[PDB]
Amino acid sequence: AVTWTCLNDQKNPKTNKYETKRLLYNQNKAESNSHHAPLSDGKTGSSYPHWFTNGYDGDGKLPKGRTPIKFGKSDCDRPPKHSKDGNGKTDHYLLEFPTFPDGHDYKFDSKKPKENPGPARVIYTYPNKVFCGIIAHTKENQGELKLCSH
Repeated sequence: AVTWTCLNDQKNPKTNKYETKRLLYNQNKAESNSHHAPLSDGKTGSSYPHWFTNGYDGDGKLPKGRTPIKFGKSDCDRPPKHSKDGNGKTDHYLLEFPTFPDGHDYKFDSKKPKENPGPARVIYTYPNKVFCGIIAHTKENQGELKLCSH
């Protein structure tokens, strides 16, 4: 359906240089992976799906240098009322699952061991899970998560 593509900088060990590769993700897989994982902030093996601060602190306000990934939604931009385990009575926090391009459902339940996650991640509310988009770290898997574009 939709093709969420991101541009992450990979430090190729062969060339010891940073290259900007195009990480194409299939929304169908993101909206699917997210429709497989349980809706609970840090309550699984790999912890995932973990609450996505989205720049927020866990209430609605943002720390020093407010940079909340703007998806273009009112609920995705809404204050993510993240509780203890982000699982109250009707918690509406923005979760961030590590979505894969292959379209597999990474073992997010596998605590130990637990292979390294992915750069591009799926973002979606709860329990609505109104798939907002995919975001990836323009610098490998750490740099500011730039909302991929389809």
